[PDB]
Amino acid sequence: LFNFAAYLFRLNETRAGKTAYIDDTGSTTYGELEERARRFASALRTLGVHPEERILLVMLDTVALPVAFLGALYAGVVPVVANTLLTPADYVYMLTHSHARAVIASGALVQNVTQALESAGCQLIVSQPLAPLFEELIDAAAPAAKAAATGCDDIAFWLYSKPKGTVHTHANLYWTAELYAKPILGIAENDVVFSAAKLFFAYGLGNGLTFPLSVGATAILMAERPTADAIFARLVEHRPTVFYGVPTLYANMLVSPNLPARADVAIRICTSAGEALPREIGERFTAHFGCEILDGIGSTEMLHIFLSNRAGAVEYGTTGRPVPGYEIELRDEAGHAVPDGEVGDLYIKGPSAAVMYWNNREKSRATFLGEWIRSGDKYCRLPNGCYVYAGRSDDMLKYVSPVEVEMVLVQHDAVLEAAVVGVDHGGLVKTRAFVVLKREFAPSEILAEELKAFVKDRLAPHKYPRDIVFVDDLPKTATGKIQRFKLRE
Repeated sequence: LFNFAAYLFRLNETRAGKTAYIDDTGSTTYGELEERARRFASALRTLGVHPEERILLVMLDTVALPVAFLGALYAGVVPVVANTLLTPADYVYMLTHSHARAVIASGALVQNVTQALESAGCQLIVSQPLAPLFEELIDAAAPAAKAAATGCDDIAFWLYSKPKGTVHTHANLYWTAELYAKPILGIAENDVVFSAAKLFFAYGLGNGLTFPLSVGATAILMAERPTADAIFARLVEHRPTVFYGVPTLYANMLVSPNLPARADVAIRICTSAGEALPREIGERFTAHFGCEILDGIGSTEMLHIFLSNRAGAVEYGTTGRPVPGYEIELRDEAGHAVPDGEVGDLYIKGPSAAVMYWNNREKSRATFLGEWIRSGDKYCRLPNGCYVYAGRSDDMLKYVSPVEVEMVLVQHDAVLEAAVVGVDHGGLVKTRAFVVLKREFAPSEILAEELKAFVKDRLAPHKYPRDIVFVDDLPKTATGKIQRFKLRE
């Protein structure tokens, strides 16, 4: 009745010859994407992996990953798409928790994944971007004749949110393309899209797979780490019309001596998620490039963006409005309504909500509240209806939004990026700002004092940071999120 891979294959039957993917080694057409995926569905059956059993993907951003993911979906096998920058012990946990029957690993990750497997019938398959080779297994297979007999509400894949196995359906993919990508982003057949966010991050999964494939667009994939220069290369070479980033990437792009000219690129719309986008970055980016960045929030639990700025109605500094098809509510600790201007807990209702966390009743019952998901984010609503992010519940200072303070700090000309956390020095919690300075500025007690004064002049007295620590970089997840817990510890 419904299989997301089979659905895409049918959608794109008329454009078999159009390039679907460009990556570091070449181009792959829609025809080839379907062929190689359906052959991989056969290879899985031949390897003994049944429908509903999980495979673990530890794969770089190459056409192999969408082949593996879509080939698994067509087989009814449940791919679990993993972060590629984790430790062997991290992978041990994912292998054991997922009960993965096979793990497909990029050549560069083979050592970590092999080590993980040795601490334990999971089979290793190796993708080149002695174990069986992914490409060889697919070559040896015939394309599977029919998709598994799945429906809209059948479990299709997991992403990790110990990490929590976040369980998604076939329909959840479809809803993200239908509610967010088409209406908000305006993604179209003739687009060429490029996500700096990797396919293992929910954000990147939609950006570089769900969305372009849903409309017959072309997607650019990149295996290497997303530095400003690596990003610039694909922006210029393949002239994508859509680029998807995160605030730390935009910040560092803007200060690069290598920043491409307006005429060197073709971007018509950009997105940003993960952390909130500072007003000045959006303004300066649009001044230089001519296109807007749409700041949006999504989550692994909601599979993509559910609250976003809209093209032509950008309110830089806010997360915009609910994406139509999604409802959001703010509640206080007691579950009562939140007056505008106050910070409350975000709850989300929409049709892309995950089913559960796998093998975890306590966290599932605390998060998946029937029609509503408890997000873990803190939000405020303005007079004009726009939502403003206060930070994660865990990062709140005590009553103070770390984000409100960070957004003020980065307005100072010396500051490239900032994180604001509460640090307990026995046994008093003090507000501390960690500041990355622009290259033209040197760290000093004078400058630290100037920055404190800068914030004190702009916010209520209980908000300004008590210490400023100058750092070369902030600690960040692979995904570009700031690890404020590290700064606290």
